[PDB]
Amino acid sequence: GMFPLTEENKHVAQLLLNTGTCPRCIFRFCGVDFHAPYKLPYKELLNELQKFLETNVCNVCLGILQEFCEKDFIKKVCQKVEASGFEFTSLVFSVSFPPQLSVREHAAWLLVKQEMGKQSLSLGRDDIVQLKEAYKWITHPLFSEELGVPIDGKSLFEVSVVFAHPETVEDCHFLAAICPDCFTRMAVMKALNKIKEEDFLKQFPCPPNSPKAVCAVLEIECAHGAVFVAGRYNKYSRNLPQTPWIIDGERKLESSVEELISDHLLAVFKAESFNFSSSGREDVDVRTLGNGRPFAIELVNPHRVHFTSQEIKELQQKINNSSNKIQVRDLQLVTREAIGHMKEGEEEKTKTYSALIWTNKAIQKKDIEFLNDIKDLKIDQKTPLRVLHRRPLAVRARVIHFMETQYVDEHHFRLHLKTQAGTYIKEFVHGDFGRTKPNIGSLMNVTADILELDVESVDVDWPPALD
Ligand SMILES: [Cl-]
Ligand SMILES: [Cl-]
Ligand SMILES: [Cl-]
Ligand SMILES: [Cl-]
Ligand SMILES: [Zn+2]
Repeated sequence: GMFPLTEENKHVAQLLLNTGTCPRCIFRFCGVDFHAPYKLPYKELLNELQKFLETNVCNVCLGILQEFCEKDFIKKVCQKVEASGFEFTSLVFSVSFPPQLSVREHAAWLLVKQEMGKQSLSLGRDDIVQLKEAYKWITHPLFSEELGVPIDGKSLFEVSVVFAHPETVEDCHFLAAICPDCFTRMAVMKALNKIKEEDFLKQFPCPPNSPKAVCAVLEIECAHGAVFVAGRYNKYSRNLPQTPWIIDGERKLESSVEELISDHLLAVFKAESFNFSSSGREDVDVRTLGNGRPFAIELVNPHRVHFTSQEIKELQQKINNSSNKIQVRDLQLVTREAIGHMKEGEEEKTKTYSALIWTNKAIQKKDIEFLNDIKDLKIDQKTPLRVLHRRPLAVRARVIHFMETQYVDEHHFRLHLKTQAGTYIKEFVHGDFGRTKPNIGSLMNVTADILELDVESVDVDWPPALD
C-alpha cells in the first residue's frame, strides 16, 4: 500500500527473491514487525516487491506463507472444525511445521548475515521475524472471521494444524550425523545453535534450494480441554468400593461410587472419558453420611460444555434416581481448581465418624463415661497391618479431638469422634495388636472391636453448598 521496505532493504530483498524466497519471508528477514503488510494478497505483494526493487515454492517456508496462510485454506480448516461438533466461544490456534524448516531458515540467515556484512551492516538472529509469529499474524483474524469467535491464548478450545514435507525429511537425519548428542523442531533448533558454520555449510545448501512441492497438511484436528463437575457424595452401601475393584480382569465387587456417579455423565457432556477424584476415601464397608464427601469428575474432550444451573440440577436428580447405594448433592460445574481444593481437604481437614463398638467384657454406661472428657488425645499410630503392602512402615502422630459415647448394651456402645486428617479409626478402636497406642481397648481395659463405621462429616468447605 505504501511499501514496508526501505532502500536499505533492497540488497537482501533482491538476493532472497533471486534465489527463490517468497515476499512474506523477505519481510521476515527484513524484520518487518508491522502485521498489515503480510495480509496483502500474494499477487499484490509480489508485484509491489518487483516495483520496489526496480526503483514457485518458497525455498524458506515451503508454502507456509504462500497458499497456507491465505483465506481459502483457512476456510477449509474451519469447515473441518465446524464438522467436529464442539461447543466453543473462542479458540487457540496451534500449528506445527516440519522440523527440517529450521535448517532452511538457518541457511537463509547465514546468507542474509553474509550479505549484510558486504554492506558493513549488522544483523542479529533475533531480528528475523519467526515463521510461526508471522503465520499467526496473518491467519488469526481469518480464523476469527470464519468461526465467528475471538482468538484467546487461554481458550480451552484448540484447533491444530500439522504440516509435513516428506521430500526433505532426511535433513533431520543429516543433522544427527554432526552432533549425535542432540527430531522435534526444538532438538533441531538446539543442534543448529551448536553446529560449526563450516560444518553446516558442508552438509546443507546455502541458499536453500526451492523444492518441487509445498508442504503437505498432515493433520487438522480440534479438541476441547477438560471440564469438571463437582459435588458431594453420600454412600449408604457397606458392600461398594469407592473406585472399581478389579483383581484379574475379574471384578472383586460390583460397580463403585465412581461409576454410579459418572456413568451418566459421558453421554451428557459428549466426552470420551472421565477421571474421578475425591477428597479422601472410605473402605468398602464404610458409609458416608451427613453432607457427604467432596468429589470431582474431569470430563475429557467434551463436545458439549454449555449447561445452565437447572440442567446440572436435573443431572443430579438423574444420578440420584438411579441408585440407593449413593446420593449426590451440590453438583456444579467447576474449574481445574477442584483438584487443589480436594487435595488440601484430604491432607489438612478434620473428619468425623460414628463407630459401633463391641467389648469382650460386660460394660455399664458408667464404664465409657470417661471418654467424653478426653480432649485432643494424642495417639501413636503405626501403619495399619491391613495397608502395609501399599504404604511404607511409619509411626504417625494423630489427634482425636473429642469423643462422645452412647451406651447400647453390656457388650456394645456407639462412639462419635472427630479426628485429624489421615487417622485410621478401626485401628484406634481395636488397637491393631498394640500398634496403635492409646486405643479404645487399652483406655477401657477391654478387648474392643469395631462392628460398623460411618463417616459423619468431611470437614472440607469446597465445593460451595447449594440451596
Ligand atoms: Cl503453536
Ligand atoms: Cl479421608
Ligand atoms: Cl440400588
Ligand atoms: Cl479406619
Ligand atoms: Zn516463504
